[PDB]
Amino acid sequence: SQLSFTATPGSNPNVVTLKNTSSLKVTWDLGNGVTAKGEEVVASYPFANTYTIAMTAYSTTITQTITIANNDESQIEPKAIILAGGLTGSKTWVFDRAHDGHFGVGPGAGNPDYNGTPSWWSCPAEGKAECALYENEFSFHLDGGYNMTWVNKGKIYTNGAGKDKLPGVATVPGAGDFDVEYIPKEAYTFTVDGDKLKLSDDAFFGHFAGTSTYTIKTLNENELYLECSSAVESGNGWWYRFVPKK
Repeated sequence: SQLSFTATPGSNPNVVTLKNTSSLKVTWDLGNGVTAKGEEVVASYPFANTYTIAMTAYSTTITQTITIANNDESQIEPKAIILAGGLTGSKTWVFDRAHDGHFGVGPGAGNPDYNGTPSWWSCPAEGKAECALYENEFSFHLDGGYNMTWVNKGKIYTNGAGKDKLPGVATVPGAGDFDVEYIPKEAYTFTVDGDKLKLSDDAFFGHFAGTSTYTIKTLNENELYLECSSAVESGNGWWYRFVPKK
């Protein structure tokens, strides 16, 4: 009955001022992974969501929930906004199957022979139609965080070195190498840090090479061009080109 605080959204409503207003002469859980200590502290929430704020007088903790209405572009990775197609909604990316060079292998970035291209083999248009590769679709959405949805028809594409690290049944499709049964989790996250794109929960872009780390070579509203360093074949690099679905 003595403890109270105000949670006051600022001119930027994603930045909220927490003020102890208690009838006494104070620490904080801001509900975003940040804690603070002081009579008056500021909380920043990049992502629209509901959060719980806890004020602990030191120890009788009191709480409030707050609703942040909209994503704050000023606090969100620019590349994440391109991947999601905006601050709201979702954007699905698919292999650029209709053009040459959408999938390829060459000396990777730690290889002395690295030339920045898939110089060993570059997939011509439709070259991997007869396998599970193109069935793998990736949607990005900023609905509470850096969120990804991975859809497939129950298989991924890989080679011998890759299939040896996966538990699912392997089949040899028309395109050769291996489809492996591999069902994505229902929800993933990702991080972008400079040109480094990391997927959560050991995810990969439909082709398995034992890594969840990608180097973004090109990213705009029409194109995502990725390098990958194989963790299953030392010094092999992979290239992938994704374009928006439909």
